[PDB]
Amino acid sequence: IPAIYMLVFLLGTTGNGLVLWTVFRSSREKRRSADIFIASLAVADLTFVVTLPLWATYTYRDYDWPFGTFFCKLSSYLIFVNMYASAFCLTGLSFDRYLAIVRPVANARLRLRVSGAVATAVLWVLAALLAMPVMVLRTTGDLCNTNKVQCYMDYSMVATVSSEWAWEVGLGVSSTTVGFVVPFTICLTCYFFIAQTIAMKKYTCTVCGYIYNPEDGDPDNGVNPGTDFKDIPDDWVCPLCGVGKDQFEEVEERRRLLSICVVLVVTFALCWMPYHLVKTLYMLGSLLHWPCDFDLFLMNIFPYCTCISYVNSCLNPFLYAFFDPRFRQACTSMLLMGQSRLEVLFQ
Ligand SMILES: COc1cccc(OC)c1-n1c(NS(=O)(=O)[C@@H](C)[C@H](O)c2ncc(C)cn2)nnc1-c1cccc(C)n1
Ligand SMILES: [Zn+2]
Repeated sequence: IPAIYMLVFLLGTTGNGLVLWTVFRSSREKRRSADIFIASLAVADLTFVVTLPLWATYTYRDYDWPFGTFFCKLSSYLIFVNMYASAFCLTGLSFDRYLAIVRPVANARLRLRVSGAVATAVLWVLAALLAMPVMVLRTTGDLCNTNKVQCYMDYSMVATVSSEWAWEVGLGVSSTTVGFVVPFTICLTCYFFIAQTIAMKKYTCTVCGYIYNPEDGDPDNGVNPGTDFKDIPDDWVCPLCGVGKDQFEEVEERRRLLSICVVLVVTFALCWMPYHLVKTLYMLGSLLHWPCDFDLFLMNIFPYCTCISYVNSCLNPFLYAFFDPRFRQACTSMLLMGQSRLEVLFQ
Protein backbone atom coordinates (compact mmCIF):
# COMPACT_ATOMS: atom_id res chain seq x y z
CA ILE A 1 0.00 0.00 0.00
CA PRO A 2 2.62 2.78 0.84
CA ALA A 3 5.17 1.53 -1.79
CA ILE A 4 2.47 1.75 -4.55
CA TYR A 5 1.90 5.53 -3.98
CA MET A 6 5.70 6.19 -4.15
CA LEU A 7 5.85 4.47 -7.60
CA VAL A 8 2.93 6.65 -8.93
CA PHE A 9 4.87 9.91 -8.14
CA LEU A 10 7.98 8.60 -10.03
CA LEU A 11 5.91 7.47 -13.09
CA GLY A 12 3.68 10.60 -12.96
CA THR A 13 6.35 13.37 -13.04
CA THR A 14 8.38 11.60 -15.81
CA GLY A 15 5.30 10.35 -17.71
CA ASN A 16 3.17 13.54 -17.84
CA GLY A 17 6.40 15.58 -18.19
CA LEU A 18 7.08 13.69 -21.47
CA VAL A 19 3.43 14.06 -22.75
CA LEU A 20 3.55 17.87 -22.14
CA TRP A 21 6.97 18.10 -23.88
CA THR A 22 5.91 16.02 -26.98
CA VAL A 23 2.88 18.29 -27.76
CA PHE A 24 4.91 21.53 -27.21
CA ARG A 25 7.82 20.23 -29.39
CA SER A 26 5.43 19.80 -32.40
CA SER A 27 5.17 22.53 -35.11
CA ARG A 28 2.62 25.43 -34.94
CA GLU A 29 0.83 24.31 -38.18
CA LYS A 30 1.36 20.52 -37.61
CA ARG A 31 -0.69 20.28 -34.33
CA ARG A 32 -3.80 18.01 -34.20
CA SER A 33 -7.33 19.25 -33.30
CA ALA A 34 -7.40 16.93 -30.23
CA ASP A 35 -3.88 18.11 -29.08
CA ILE A 36 -5.37 21.18 -27.25
CA PHE A 37 -7.30 18.77 -24.92
CA ILE A 38 -4.33 16.29 -24.72
CA ALA A 39 -1.99 19.10 -23.47
CA SER A 40 -4.63 20.35 -20.95
CA LEU A 41 -5.16 16.73 -19.68
CA ALA A 42 -1.35 16.45 -19.16
CA VAL A 43 -1.32 19.73 -17.10
CA ALA A 44 -4.27 18.44 -14.96
CA ASP A 45 -2.58 15.02 -14.40
CA LEU A 46 0.85 16.65 -13.65
CA THR A 47 -0.47 18.97 -10.85
CA PHE A 48 -2.44 15.93 -9.50
CA VAL A 49 0.94 14.12 -8.98
CA VAL A 50 2.40 17.28 -7.23
CA THR A 51 -0.25 16.80 -4.44
CA LEU A 52 0.86 13.12 -3.82
CA PRO A 53 3.86 13.80 -1.38
CA LEU A 54 1.39 15.73 0.86
CA TRP A 55 -1.25 12.91 0.64
CA ALA A 56 1.15 9.88 0.97
CA THR A 57 2.77 11.26 4.20
CA TYR A 58 -0.76 11.96 5.59
CA THR A 59 -1.75 8.26 5.04
CA TYR A 60 1.61 6.93 6.47
CA ARG A 61 1.15 8.61 9.91
CA ASP A 62 -2.59 7.55 9.76
CA TYR A 63 -4.41 10.92 9.17
CA ASP A 64 -1.83 13.54 10.36
CA TRP A 65 -1.17 16.91 8.62
CA PRO A 66 2.16 18.56 9.71
CA PHE A 67 2.31 21.06 6.76
CA GLY A 68 -0.18 23.84 7.64
CA THR A 69 -3.58 25.52 7.05
CA PHE A 70 -2.78 27.12 3.62
CA PHE A 71 -1.22 23.86 2.30
CA CYS A 72 -4.37 21.91 3.42
CA LYS A 73 -6.50 24.48 1.48
CA LEU A 74 -4.35 24.53 -1.73
CA SER A 75 -3.71 20.72 -2.02
CA SER A 76 -7.44 19.88 -1.54
CA TYR A 77 -8.38 22.61 -4.11
CA LEU A 78 -5.87 21.33 -6.75
CA ILE A 79 -7.10 17.69 -6.25
CA PHE A 80 -10.73 18.69 -7.10
CA VAL A 81 -9.83 21.32 -9.81
CA ASN A 82 -7.89 18.61 -11.74
CA MET A 83 -10.68 16.03 -10.96
CA TYR A 84 -13.21 18.15 -12.94
CA ALA A 85 -10.64 19.40 -15.56
CA SER A 86 -9.47 15.86 -16.60
CA ALA A 87 -13.15 14.80 -17.02
CA PHE A 88 -13.93 18.02 -19.01
CA CYS A 89 -10.87 17.37 -21.27
CA LEU A 90 -12.37 13.97 -22.30
CA THR A 91 -15.75 15.76 -22.88
CA GLY A 92 -13.89 18.12 -25.26
CA LEU A 93 -12.11 15.15 -26.94
CA SER A 94 -15.46 13.32 -27.51
CA PHE A 95 -17.13 16.50 -28.88
CA ASP A 96 -14.06 17.11 -31.15
CA ARG A 97 -14.55 13.59 -32.63
CA TYR A 98 -18.33 14.28 -32.95
CA LEU A 99 -17.98 17.52 -35.03
CA ALA A 100 -15.33 15.87 -37.30
CA ILE A 101 -16.88 12.40 -37.97
CA VAL A 102 -20.67 13.14 -37.75
CA ARG A 103 -20.64 16.81 -39.06
CA PRO A 104 -24.10 18.22 -38.03
CA VAL A 105 -23.67 21.58 -39.90
CA ALA A 106 -21.71 22.88 -42.99
CA ASN A 107 -17.88 22.40 -43.10
CA ALA A 108 -17.17 26.19 -43.17
CA ARG A 109 -19.78 26.85 -40.40
CA LEU A 110 -18.38 24.08 -38.08
CA ARG A 111 -15.22 26.04 -36.94
CA LEU A 112 -13.41 23.06 -35.30
CA ARG A 113 -10.26 25.10 -34.38
CA VAL A 114 -12.41 27.97 -32.92
CA SER A 115 -14.76 25.61 -30.93
CA GLY A 116 -11.73 23.82 -29.42
CA ALA A 117 -10.17 27.15 -28.30
CA VAL A 118 -13.52 28.20 -26.69
CA ALA A 119 -14.10 24.81 -24.91
CA THR A 120 -10.55 24.76 -23.38
CA ALA A 121 -11.07 28.29 -21.91
CA VAL A 122 -14.57 27.42 -20.52
CA LEU A 123 -13.43 24.09 -18.89
CA TRP A 124 -10.49 25.69 -16.95
CA VAL A 125 -12.77 28.59 -15.81
CA LEU A 126 -15.54 26.14 -14.67
CA ALA A 127 -13.10 23.70 -12.90
CA ALA A 128 -11.79 26.62 -10.76
CA LEU A 129 -15.29 28.05 -9.96
CA LEU A 130 -16.96 24.66 -9.21
CA ALA A 131 -14.10 23.46 -6.92
CA MET A 132 -13.89 26.93 -5.21
CA PRO A 133 -16.13 26.00 -2.13
CA VAL A 134 -13.69 23.08 -1.38
CA MET A 135 -10.75 25.50 -0.61
CA VAL A 136 -13.03 27.75 1.55
CA LEU A 137 -14.52 24.89 3.67
CA ARG A 138 -11.21 22.97 4.16
CA THR A 139 -9.37 23.76 7.46
CA THR A 140 -6.84 22.03 9.79
CA GLY A 141 -7.62 21.09 13.41
CA ASP A 142 -8.10 18.35 16.03
CA LEU A 143 -11.09 15.98 15.59
CA CYS A 144 -10.71 13.29 18.34
CA ASN A 145 -6.93 12.48 18.55
CA THR A 146 -6.11 16.02 19.97
CA ASN A 147 -2.28 15.51 19.59
CA LYS A 148 -2.66 14.68 15.84
CA VAL A 149 -4.13 17.40 13.54
CA GLN A 150 -6.05 16.50 10.33
CA CYS A 151 -7.02 18.36 7.11
CA TYR A 152 -10.85 18.04 6.71
CA MET A 153 -13.99 19.69 5.18
CA ASP A 154 -15.51 21.97 7.89
CA TYR A 155 -19.16 22.58 6.83
CA SER A 156 -19.81 24.71 10.02
CA MET A 157 -18.89 27.93 8.07
CA VAL A 158 -21.95 27.84 5.73
CA ALA A 159 -24.35 25.33 7.43
CA THR A 160 -26.74 25.94 10.40
CA VAL A 161 -26.94 23.78 13.61
CA SER A 162 -28.50 20.69 11.91
CA SER A 163 -27.99 21.27 8.13
CA GLU A 164 -24.35 19.94 8.34
CA TRP A 165 -25.33 16.60 6.68
CA ALA A 166 -27.50 18.50 4.11
CA TRP A 167 -24.44 20.43 2.83
CA GLU A 168 -22.19 17.30 2.80
CA VAL A 169 -24.83 15.50 0.64
CA GLY A 170 -25.66 18.74 -1.29
CA LEU A 171 -22.03 19.39 -2.33
CA GLY A 172 -21.35 15.62 -2.58
CA VAL A 173 -24.16 14.70 -5.06
CA SER A 174 -23.42 17.81 -7.23
CA SER A 175 -19.68 16.83 -7.36
CA THR A 176 -20.63 13.40 -8.84
CA THR A 177 -23.08 15.17 -11.25
CA VAL A 178 -20.63 17.92 -12.43
CA GLY A 179 -17.51 15.67 -12.37
CA PHE A 180 -18.87 12.34 -13.69
CA VAL A 181 -22.67 12.02 -14.45
CA VAL A 182 -22.84 15.04 -16.89
CA PRO A 183 -19.39 14.46 -18.66
CA PHE A 184 -19.89 10.64 -19.07
CA THR A 185 -23.41 11.15 -20.58
CA ILE A 186 -21.95 13.58 -23.21
CA CYS A 187 -19.11 10.99 -23.72
CA LEU A 188 -21.76 8.24 -24.30
CA THR A 189 -23.93 10.47 -26.60
CA CYS A 190 -20.86 11.44 -28.73
CA TYR A 191 -19.74 7.75 -29.14
CA PHE A 192 -23.36 6.74 -30.05
CA PHE A 193 -23.71 9.39 -32.83
CA ILE A 194 -20.15 8.59 -34.11
CA ALA A 195 -21.00 4.83 -34.39
CA GLN A 196 -24.37 5.74 -36.05
CA THR A 197 -22.65 7.34 -39.12
CA ILE A 198 -19.85 4.67 -39.22
CA ALA A 199 -22.51 1.81 -39.10
CA MET A 200 -22.89 1.84 -42.93
CA LYS A 201 -19.30 1.16 -44.12
CA LYS A 202 -17.97 2.16 -47.59
CA TYR A 203 -17.02 -0.42 -50.27
CA THR A 204 -14.36 0.10 -52.99
CA CYS A 205 -14.02 -1.64 -56.38
CA THR A 206 -10.74 -3.61 -56.70
CA VAL A 207 -10.99 -3.39 -60.56
CA CYS A 208 -11.68 0.32 -61.42
CA GLY A 209 -11.75 2.09 -58.01
CA TYR A 210 -15.44 3.04 -57.54
CA ILE A 211 -15.93 4.30 -53.95
CA TYR A 212 -19.49 3.26 -53.00
CA ASN A 213 -20.93 5.63 -50.37
CA PRO A 214 -24.13 4.36 -48.61
CA GLU A 215 -25.23 8.03 -48.04
CA ASP A 216 -25.32 8.81 -51.82
CA GLY A 217 -26.05 5.26 -53.06
CA ASP A 218 -26.75 4.71 -56.79
CA PRO A 219 -30.19 6.19 -57.84
CA ASP A 220 -29.23 6.03 -61.57
CA ASN A 221 -29.33 2.18 -61.44
CA GLY A 222 -31.97 1.76 -58.68
CA VAL A 223 -30.12 1.87 -55.31
CA ASN A 224 -31.97 4.35 -53.00
CA PRO A 225 -29.83 6.91 -51.03
CA GLY A 226 -29.43 5.22 -47.63
CA THR A 227 -29.17 1.56 -48.74
CA ASP A 228 -26.42 -0.56 -47.07
CA PHE A 229 -23.99 -2.49 -49.36
CA LYS A 230 -25.23 -5.88 -48.00
CA ASP A 231 -28.89 -4.75 -48.60
CA ILE A 232 -28.14 -4.05 -52.34
CA PRO A 233 -29.84 -6.54 -54.80
CA ASP A 234 -27.61 -9.43 -56.03
CA ASP A 235 -28.19 -8.53 -59.74
CA TRP A 236 -26.49 -5.08 -59.24
CA VAL A 237 -22.99 -4.50 -60.74
CA CYS A 238 -20.36 -1.66 -60.64
CA PRO A 239 -21.66 1.50 -62.48
CA LEU A 240 -18.15 2.12 -63.97
CA CYS A 241 -16.75 -1.34 -64.97
CA GLY A 242 -19.69 -3.76 -64.42
CA VAL A 243 -18.15 -6.12 -61.81
CA GLY A 244 -20.04 -8.22 -59.22
CA LYS A 245 -20.51 -7.44 -55.49
CA ASP A 246 -17.86 -10.13 -54.64
CA GLN A 247 -15.13 -7.89 -56.22
CA PHE A 248 -15.65 -5.10 -53.59
CA GLU A 249 -13.61 -4.66 -50.35
CA GLU A 250 -14.76 -3.08 -47.03
CA VAL A 251 -13.13 0.31 -46.26
CA GLU A 252 -11.56 -0.18 -42.79
CA GLU A 253 -10.82 3.52 -42.06
CA ARG A 254 -7.79 3.84 -39.72
CA ARG A 255 -9.46 6.14 -37.14
CA ARG A 256 -6.41 6.66 -34.86
CA LEU A 257 -7.83 9.78 -33.08
CA LEU A 258 -11.05 7.91 -32.10
CA SER A 259 -8.90 4.96 -30.81
CA ILE A 260 -7.00 7.41 -28.50
CA CYS A 261 -10.37 8.93 -27.37
CA VAL A 262 -12.17 5.58 -26.64
CA VAL A 263 -9.16 3.99 -24.77
CA LEU A 264 -8.70 7.14 -22.56
CA VAL A 265 -12.48 7.29 -21.76
CA VAL A 266 -12.80 3.50 -21.00
CA THR A 267 -9.71 3.61 -18.66
CA PHE A 268 -11.07 6.80 -16.96
CA ALA A 269 -14.49 5.10 -16.39
CA LEU A 270 -12.73 2.04 -14.84
CA CYS A 271 -10.70 4.32 -12.47
CA TRP A 272 -13.48 6.88 -11.62
CA MET A 273 -16.56 4.56 -11.26
CA PRO A 274 -15.42 2.84 -7.95
CA TYR A 275 -14.58 6.28 -6.40
CA HIS A 276 -17.93 7.86 -7.43
CA LEU A 277 -20.10 4.75 -6.70
CA VAL A 278 -18.73 4.29 -3.10
CA LYS A 279 -19.13 8.08 -2.46
CA THR A 280 -22.78 8.23 -3.74
CA LEU A 281 -23.65 5.01 -1.79
CA TYR A 282 -22.19 6.59 1.41
CA MET A 283 -24.22 9.83 0.80
CA LEU A 284 -27.39 7.74 0.12
CA GLY A 285 -26.56 5.48 3.11
CA SER A 286 -27.60 8.20 5.61
CA LEU A 287 -30.92 9.08 3.86
CA LEU A 288 -32.17 5.61 2.70
CA HIS A 289 -30.70 3.99 5.92
CA TRP A 290 -28.64 0.99 4.66
CA PRO A 291 -27.67 -1.94 7.03
CA CYS A 292 -24.68 -1.75 9.47
CA ASP A 293 -22.66 -4.42 7.54
CA PHE A 294 -23.13 -2.61 4.16
CA ASP A 295 -21.65 0.70 5.47
CA LEU A 296 -18.58 -1.15 6.93
CA PHE A 297 -17.46 -2.28 3.42
CA LEU A 298 -17.69 1.24 1.81
CA MET A 299 -15.47 2.77 4.57
CA ASN A 300 -12.67 0.20 3.87
CA ILE A 301 -13.00 0.20 0.02
CA PHE A 302 -12.82 4.09 -0.23
CA PRO A 303 -9.02 4.48 0.70
CA TYR A 304 -8.32 1.97 -2.14
CA CYS A 305 -10.73 3.90 -4.47
CA THR A 306 -8.52 7.02 -4.01
CA CYS A 307 -5.47 4.81 -4.86
CA ILE A 308 -6.83 3.59 -8.27
CA SER A 309 -7.90 7.20 -9.13
CA TYR A 310 -4.24 8.29 -8.63
CA VAL A 311 -3.15 5.32 -10.86
CA ASN A 312 -5.11 6.90 -13.82
CA SER A 313 -2.82 10.01 -13.63
CA CYS A 314 0.32 7.86 -14.32
CA LEU A 315 -1.52 5.22 -16.47
CA ASN A 316 -2.42 7.77 -19.24
CA PRO A 317 1.22 8.24 -20.59
CA PHE A 318 1.43 4.40 -20.94
CA LEU A 319 -1.83 4.44 -23.02
CA TYR A 320 -0.30 7.11 -25.36
CA ALA A 321 2.73 4.76 -25.82
CA PHE A 322 0.44 1.77 -26.71
CA PHE A 323 -2.34 3.23 -28.95
CA ASP A 324 -1.12 6.70 -30.12
CA PRO A 325 1.49 6.36 -32.96
CA ARG A 326 2.42 10.11 -32.79
CA PHE A 327 3.64 9.77 -29.15
CA ARG A 328 5.67 6.62 -30.08
CA GLN A 329 7.32 8.55 -32.98
CA ALA A 330 8.26 11.52 -30.69
CA CYS A 331 9.65 9.04 -28.07
CA THR A 332 12.20 7.65 -30.63
CA SER A 333 12.99 11.27 -31.69
CA MET A 334 13.72 12.09 -27.99
CA LEU A 335 16.46 9.38 -27.98
CA LEU A 336 17.78 10.79 -31.32
CA MET A 337 17.96 14.20 -29.50
CA GLY A 338 20.05 12.44 -26.80
CA GLN A 339 22.16 10.81 -29.57
CA SER A 340 22.97 14.23 -31.13
CA ARG A 341 23.65 15.47 -27.53
CA LEU A 342 26.35 12.75 -27.02
CA GLU A 343 27.72 13.48 -30.55
CA VAL A 344 27.97 17.30 -29.89
CA LEU A 345 29.68 16.72 -26.48
CA PHE A 346 32.48 14.65 -28.17
CA GLN A 347 32.73 16.71 -31.45
C1 LIG B 1 -9.78 16.59 -1.51
O1 LIG B 1 -8.95 15.43 -1.28
C2 LIG B 1 -8.83 14.86 0.02
C3 LIG B 1 -7.71 15.23 0.84
C4 LIG B 1 -7.57 14.65 2.15
C5 LIG B 1 -8.53 13.71 2.66
C6 LIG B 1 -9.64 13.33 1.82
O2 LIG B 1 -10.60 12.39 2.31
C7 LIG B 1 -10.41 10.98 2.02
C8 LIG B 1 -9.83 13.88 0.47
N1 LIG B 1 -11.02 13.52 -0.37
C9 LIG B 1 -12.40 13.74 -0.01
N2 LIG B 1 -13.01 14.30 1.19
S1 LIG B 1 -14.55 13.97 1.85
O3 LIG B 1 -15.55 14.40 0.88
O4 LIG B 1 -14.77 14.72 3.06
C10 LIG B 1 -14.70 12.16 2.25
C11 LIG B 1 -13.85 11.79 3.50
C12 LIG B 1 -16.25 11.71 2.39
O5 LIG B 1 -16.76 12.27 3.63
C13 LIG B 1 -16.49 10.14 2.35
N3 LIG B 1 -16.79 9.48 1.19
C14 LIG B 1 -16.99 8.12 1.17
C15 LIG B 1 -16.88 7.34 2.38
C16 LIG B 1 -17.09 5.84 2.40
C17 LIG B 1 -16.56 8.06 3.58
N4 LIG B 1 -16.37 9.44 3.56
N5 LIG B 1 -13.16 13.28 -1.08
N6 LIG B 1 -12.31 12.80 -2.07
C18 LIG B 1 -10.97 12.92 -1.70
C19 LIG B 1 -9.81 12.45 -2.65
C20 LIG B 1 -8.50 12.13 -2.12
C21 LIG B 1 -7.47 11.69 -3.05
C22 LIG B 1 -7.74 11.57 -4.43
C23 LIG B 1 -9.07 11.90 -4.91
C24 LIG B 1 -9.42 11.78 -6.41
N7 LIG B 1 -10.03 12.31 -4.01
ZN1 LIG C 1 -15.71 -1.10 -60.75
